[PDB]
Amino acid sequence: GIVEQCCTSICSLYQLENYCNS
Amino acid sequence: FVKQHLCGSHLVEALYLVCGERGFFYTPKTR
Repeated sequence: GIVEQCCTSICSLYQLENYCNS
Repeated sequence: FVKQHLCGSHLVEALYLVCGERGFFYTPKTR
């Protein structure tokens, strides 16, 4: 899960735009 | 854009901006 990376470390569109379904 | 630590609702606060309310699945695991 991306949460395991974003909640412990640091995230931006470069990580989060992988969640989008649209 | 800011590189930041985010859990759940904060992580969706980036997700919702990154996906621009078009749509997403914030679920931590598929199954």
